[PDB]
Amino acid sequence: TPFPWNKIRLPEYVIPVHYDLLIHAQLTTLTFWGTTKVEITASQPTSTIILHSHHLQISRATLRKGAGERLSEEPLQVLEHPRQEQIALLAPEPLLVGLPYTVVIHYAGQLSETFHGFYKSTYRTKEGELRILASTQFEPTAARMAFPCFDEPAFKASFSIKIRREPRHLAISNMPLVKSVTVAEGLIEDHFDVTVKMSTYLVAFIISDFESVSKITKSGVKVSVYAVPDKINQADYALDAAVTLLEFYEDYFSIPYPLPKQDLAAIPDFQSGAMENWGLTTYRESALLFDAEKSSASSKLGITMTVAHELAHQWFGNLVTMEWWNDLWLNEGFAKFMEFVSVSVTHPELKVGDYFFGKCFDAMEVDALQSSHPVSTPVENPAQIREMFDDVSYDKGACILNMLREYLSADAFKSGIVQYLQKHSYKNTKNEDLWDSMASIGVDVKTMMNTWTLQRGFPLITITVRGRNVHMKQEHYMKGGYLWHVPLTFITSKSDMVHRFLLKTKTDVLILPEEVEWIKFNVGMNGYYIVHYEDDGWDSLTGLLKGTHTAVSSNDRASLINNAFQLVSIGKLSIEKALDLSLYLKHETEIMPVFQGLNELIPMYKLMEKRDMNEVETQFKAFLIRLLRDLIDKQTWTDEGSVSERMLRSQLLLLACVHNYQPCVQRAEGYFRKWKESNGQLSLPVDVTLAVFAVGAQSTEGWDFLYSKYQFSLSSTEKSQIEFALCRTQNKEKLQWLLDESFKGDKIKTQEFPQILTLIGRNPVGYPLAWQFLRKNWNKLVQKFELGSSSIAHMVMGTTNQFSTRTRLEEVKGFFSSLKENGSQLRCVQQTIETIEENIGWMDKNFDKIRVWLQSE
Ligand SMILES: O=C(Cn1c(=O)sc2ccc(-c3ccccc3)cc21)NC1(C(=O)O)CCCCC1
Ligand SMILES: [Zn+2]
Repeated sequence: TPFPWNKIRLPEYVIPVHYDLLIHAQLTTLTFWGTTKVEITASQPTSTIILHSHHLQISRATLRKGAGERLSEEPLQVLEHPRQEQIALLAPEPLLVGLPYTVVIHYAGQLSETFHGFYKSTYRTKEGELRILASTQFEPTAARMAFPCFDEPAFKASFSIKIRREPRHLAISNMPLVKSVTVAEGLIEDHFDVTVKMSTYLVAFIISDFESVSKITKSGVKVSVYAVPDKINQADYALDAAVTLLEFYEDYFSIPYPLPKQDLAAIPDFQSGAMENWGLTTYRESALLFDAEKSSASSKLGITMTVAHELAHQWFGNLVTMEWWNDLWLNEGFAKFMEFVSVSVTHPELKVGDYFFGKCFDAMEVDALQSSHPVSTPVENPAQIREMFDDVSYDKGACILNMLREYLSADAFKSGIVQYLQKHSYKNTKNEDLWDSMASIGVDVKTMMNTWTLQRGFPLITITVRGRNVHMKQEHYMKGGYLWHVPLTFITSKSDMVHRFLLKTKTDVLILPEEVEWIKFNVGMNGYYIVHYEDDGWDSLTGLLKGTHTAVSSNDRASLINNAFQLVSIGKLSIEKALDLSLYLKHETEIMPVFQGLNELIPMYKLMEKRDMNEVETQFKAFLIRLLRDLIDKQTWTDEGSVSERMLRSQLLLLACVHNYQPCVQRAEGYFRKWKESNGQLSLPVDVTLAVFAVGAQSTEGWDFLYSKYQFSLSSTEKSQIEFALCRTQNKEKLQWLLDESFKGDKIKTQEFPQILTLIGRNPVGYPLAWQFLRKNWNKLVQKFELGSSSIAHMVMGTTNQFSTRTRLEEVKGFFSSLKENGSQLRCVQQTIETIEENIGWMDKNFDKIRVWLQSE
């Protein structure tokens, strides 16, 4: 019998209203069984129900109608279409239109050995015992691997979840536990309250031995953090941050959080950073747990931002959800942007607003290529949907919202998002709904925002000044006809007020009130565009940075560094003039422009490390250390100062040590020796630990000692610092061991494999091993992480995007083309191919220019 449905999307005429999910997981055999009951109505007569199911063995399906004495069951025949991830349920007679029915399905499955679906997670107690837990990760399309369902985000429904478990385990889910009942064969059945109407991807449940801590918000919501017993003492920071951030969002959106509780659970094995399941947010342990003695300043910032992101989704994603994955940015761009809006208020000590523009420069790297996609773009299959969780949806999405908020004003933007969330509560939206809500305040936003969401890329704005006359032009910036409504901003030598000008056309002109010495567009880098200055413009701005760099803000200095190097790539500014501009950094003190200088200069030597360019590579590295020497020498070997001062210290000391700057190497060697001689008991300053460990791991004894401490560590920061240091070894047997062991997952968890593979891909001697490992183990890596996942994208780019020869380019094209349906069409593959093509052209054009410039410098 042929399958009676030939589309990837489900039929629109059978709608669920409520699910009752009964799940029994047997953690000793890894088998699980379920009974799903789904209440549906049909709007057109049909005897066939199509729904999603993947890797579930269906034992029986029945169709119920009526209740009590009028209950009429009818058996259903089951057909499956595994490629479409669907099942078809066939009734002996047609369903009556508009009447309620309940589909009852009994099935079994095996706990996934991946990081998605209903999957197995493990950890070892400090006492040595292996413990097994079971957790969920469904977004985007994995709910169908745990229970059969209408697994598309616009088929919202309420869910009543029941879990049968052993008495030794605890179960938690989206809603509060309302009753626990003893059932047959020594099991306990937990009943959770019914959820509000929501998408299937937000269902969650965890069977574990977790401990918890709790705190109640001003609104009466019970917030808890869950973690393994050995790590619950690390939960207080995230618990306090979650309460503050949930209270912030309730007041900000004027819409209370609707559930009685909110849980934040640290899972021992987790693929992404975190997930926003309504009432049960989940995290990597490194994204939630803070050790006041060993955690880094960057990890404190990261936990705060991750918690802010997941809590923003309770409104942007959960309460209001995109209608389909083509508009995933409505969830992700908003949640990413709301991290900065909220944390700027709740944790002013972190000064997170200063870092926001960095996300925009990240998006511009990918968005300058032809392989970029518009923010809103069509997707159909699960691999294509997973590809939407990328820097375009998250970072470009947040950046265009920041640009829109600055254009409309914060208050008008806030009014628009409140109307949007209120109007579409418990429903789904598309792009046009957001523009309609923003326009309902009091400005047409649709034409402008369609230019930023329906076209890939961004514009280059060119400025030409002749006395008081300021000529403006826009063109698509591309490496290798578009038109936007660009909300320009500028300051000048005579006015530090932020001036605004909306450029809606190819060119325009404005007349300054009086002549100026300089003009600087894109103030604070709040706009998603880059700027070129004709004539003496770049000389004026170079002179400004060299003589009075505090004339513009730290973020404005970072924007000039980024844009100067971006203009070299398209032939608008020579590499010599951009390097001449970078010389001002000898007097720079602030983290954002120093880090932006590193973001532009470091990749140049990473390309050289993989070429026969030893002499120029050494000279370029010596130039970089000489450039930042005074700032490096000023660093104290302590944990003193602001979060920015701590992050700047850590990276400068690590950079100096990696490049053999003897004063820093000698000090790191001394700390490592005393730390090792004290059997690793001694508390080192966290901010110098990366440099200390990276130096210490350069000997066989130091590498072995560092690895010996890894198994006992309960600190996510310390484990990450050890992994980084071990990956800097130049012993290829140890590099291959790190790849083999993290791939296996026993001594180093597989959740660390993508980072370890990229770090070894960036090791000056070990980089060929990482690309070789990815090719050899491709099938197993795809099975573990999934085609289209951000993890696979990061592995592809991490192992190949610093190649710069035609031979390496053909290796990449030839390998990925050979995969056919198992990877040849990945967007990350086209992105890395275009990046290598740019690297080839850039090195061919600029290598000798840099060699000559270094000799003159
Ligand atoms: O090069 C890299 C990694 N990396 C790339 O591969 S491309 C890239 C662009 C920017 C940065 C970066 C921005 C800010 C602060 C600090 C770094 C880093 C980076 N790491 C080191 C190295 O392998 O030589 C080793 C550690 C110290 C830094 C240098
Ligand atoms: Zn998100």
